Amino acid sequence: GTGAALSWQAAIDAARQAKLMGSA
Amino acid sequence: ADQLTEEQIAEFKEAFSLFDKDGDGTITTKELGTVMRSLGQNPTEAELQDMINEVDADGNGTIDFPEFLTMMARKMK
Ligand SMILES: [Ca+2]
Ligand SMILES: [Ca+2]
Repeated sequence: GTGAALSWQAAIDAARQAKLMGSA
Repeated sequence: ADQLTEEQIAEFKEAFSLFDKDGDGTITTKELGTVMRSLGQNPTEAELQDMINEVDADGNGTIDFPEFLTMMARKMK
């Protein structure tokens, strides 16, 4: 069923998390 | 997040820029897949490949600036 939107949002949230931390 | 604003547009661009690793102006399954894996999250590059194959407007297998800005504004307050 659903899961596509969650995957998109989850990636964005994690992506920004790394951005804020400045890791890698 | 339902109401549009400066932040919103800038937000889409930022997120977009992050995904477009190759920096070709578009996002690809491999590009995102890599970001999803590097982050340590569901590396199901298969799920995405299938999802992108659907939302892909041109059917090029890539997500353009508008699509991302849209599919992201679907819900989430
Ligand atoms: Ca691309
Ligand atoms: Ca497209």
